[PDB]
Amino acid sequence: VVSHFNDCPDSHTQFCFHGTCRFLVQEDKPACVCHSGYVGARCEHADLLA
Repeated sequence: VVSHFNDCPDSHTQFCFHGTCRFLVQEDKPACVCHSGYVGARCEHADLLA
């Protein structure tokens, strides 16, 4: 934890689109900070009243 979670290389980690992901390597898992005013697991739905 923290160690191998880094800052996602955004080629594949398109698990999120507009999502500044932390690529949890020990889990092989992208998990995302959706950009300011977006929602979604894939951080693609602008949250209208965003």
